[PDB]
Amino acid sequence: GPLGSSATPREDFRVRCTSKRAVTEMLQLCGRFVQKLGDALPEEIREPALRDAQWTFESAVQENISINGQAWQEAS
Amino acid sequence: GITELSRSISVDLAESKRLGCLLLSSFQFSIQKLEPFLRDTKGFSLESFRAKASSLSEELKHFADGLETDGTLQKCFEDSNG
Repeated sequence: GPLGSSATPREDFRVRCTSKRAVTEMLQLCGRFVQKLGDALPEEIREPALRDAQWTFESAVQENISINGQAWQEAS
Repeated sequence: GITELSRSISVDLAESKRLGCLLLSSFQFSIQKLEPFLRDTKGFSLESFRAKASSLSEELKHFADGLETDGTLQKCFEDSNG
């Protein structure tokens, strides 16, 4: 109880995850909702806009989590 | 920059709940970067795009609740591996 020093308040606000594969599978499931946007998109830009939206979606999640305290691109 | 998303999610919430929130914020984030590039061509009004996008945001929030109770989100925080 009294032994040891106390931890300093939280400074890394990224979601602390452990499994890179499990996050990837979660993103695959949620990717269906990005695809449903194609209905409201015009055929002129639909395909590149959906690729862009999907990649923006996955990037925002990946850059806001840590994999065992490490960044996404540097973990396994 | 882009790390504002997780900085804006309360740390008083369980980390699995924060991941569910992050899923929705990221979805809304990708919506907002795409919207300025949409114009009112015939058959595709920006009004109808916002209706579809906000409808999907609420379905995603329900979907994430389901992932929170069926263990799928929890798998992101488990390890029994090398």
